[PDB]
Amino acid sequence: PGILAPLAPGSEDNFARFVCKNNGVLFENQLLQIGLKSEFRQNLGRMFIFYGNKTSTQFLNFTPTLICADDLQTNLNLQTKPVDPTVDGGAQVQQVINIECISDFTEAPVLNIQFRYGGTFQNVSVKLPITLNKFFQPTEMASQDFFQRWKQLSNPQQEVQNIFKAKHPMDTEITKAKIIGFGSALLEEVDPNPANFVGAGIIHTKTTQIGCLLRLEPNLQAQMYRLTLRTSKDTVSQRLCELLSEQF
Amino acid sequence: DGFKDSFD
Amino acid sequence: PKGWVTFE
Repeated sequence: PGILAPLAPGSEDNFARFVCKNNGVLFENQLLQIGLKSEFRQNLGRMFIFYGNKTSTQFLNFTPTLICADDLQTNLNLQTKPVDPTVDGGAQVQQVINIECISDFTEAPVLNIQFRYGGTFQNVSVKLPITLNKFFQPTEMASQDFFQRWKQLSNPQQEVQNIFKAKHPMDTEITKAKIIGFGSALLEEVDPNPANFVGAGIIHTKTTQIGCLLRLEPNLQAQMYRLTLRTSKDTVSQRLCELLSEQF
Repeated sequence: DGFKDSFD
Repeated sequence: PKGWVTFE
């Protein structure tokens, strides 16, 4: 792919809208719209990436490449077939990416798109939202069971916390929906403070599954949250906490 | 059955 | 373009 564009502005804000949801526009400018629709089950996924030519002029040598770090490539298997290199004016084309999670991962793939448009050369780079929580599935459990598991994860490096300013209104119902969207079960009457949220789930990867517990604590007067994750793996607590911290 | 501490 | 998949 030769010289690669630096990540488009808005790439990171956009990437964050795709963590608890599967459907959306990932990138759009005056020439091109990139849309996604995905679904996951256990350690697998299927993503549809749609490329729309918003102009009256054909794109030639239209070349989407997915670019992964050397470690990412060992943790995540992406399979696709490239699009035809010519995209007509007004057309939307697509590709299907078949995804297999081999083990826990923290980096995101980059989608790089290059093409000719008239006499110009176009180069777009954006982060692809394939994230560890996409392999996160809910675990329902009573309070007693929760606290047993919580107390088993008492090593310092198993726990990660973050304190942050709410980006959105601290809307109870929407907060519950994003926790669910993230892949967690929402467990009621575990924290005796009814303002607090508690979650459990399991990450499903080809080689190992990791049990995860979470607690979110809003302070509506201060407009701030504390999120605590405990998992058996420091990298998994880290990643899920960073991800989940950007949702509220 | 408890969390040891609390944010608020 | 109205023939496109949309992402609402």
